[PDB]
Amino acid sequence: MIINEKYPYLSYLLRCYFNQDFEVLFGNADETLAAYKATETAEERLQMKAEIDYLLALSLPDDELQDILLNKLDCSYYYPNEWSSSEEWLKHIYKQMNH
Amino acid sequence: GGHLIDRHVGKTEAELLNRVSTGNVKSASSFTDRTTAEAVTSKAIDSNQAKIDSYLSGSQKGYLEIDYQSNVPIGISVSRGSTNVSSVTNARIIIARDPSMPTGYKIITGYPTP
Ligand code: NA
Repeated sequence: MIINEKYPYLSYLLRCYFNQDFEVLFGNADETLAAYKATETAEERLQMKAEIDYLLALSLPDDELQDILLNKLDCSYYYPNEWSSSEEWLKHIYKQMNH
Repeated sequence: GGHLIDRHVGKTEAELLNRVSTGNVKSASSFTDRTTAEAVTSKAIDSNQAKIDSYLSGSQKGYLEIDYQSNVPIGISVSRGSTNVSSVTNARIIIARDPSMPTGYKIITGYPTP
């Protein structure tokens, strides 16, 4: 298998929205999250949130979770410059989805 | 606006390295030249035409990722924390549904991927 076969919802956020041009297309990381929320269906974001939960529940060592987000799922946004850990950034994405 | 793929054609090492230090991306990449960017874009669309066709007819997604794999360098990449320039053989194109275009989509951006 390949990781995006089993994590397609997070792969979609991290590759299509957090592409290398996210600052020009959408703006800052939270404006990017807002564009995703506005554009995509409720079903899409609930399935993305479910994938976040599959990751968070494992309590991985931060270096492993960071390799997953940055290298395997291939996020272009270097969130560690704003966030102390990969867990904290994922919890932030999750919360940004709410009302 | 502009065509964002052009942010990833023929860029200098200096330009890419600036994006990964002062900028906020983990890595930055660029196709070698326009002929290469065009060739890769066309091959990626043609090899994913089934996926594009399903996307246009059945999907409410805002965008679609289409990937290109090869064993021949099509550009360069740099990563945060290092000045090493890597040659890269794969690529990613992002399209969006756009009924006004003849194909039904527009190319949002694209670039090499390690
Ligand atoms: Na390759």
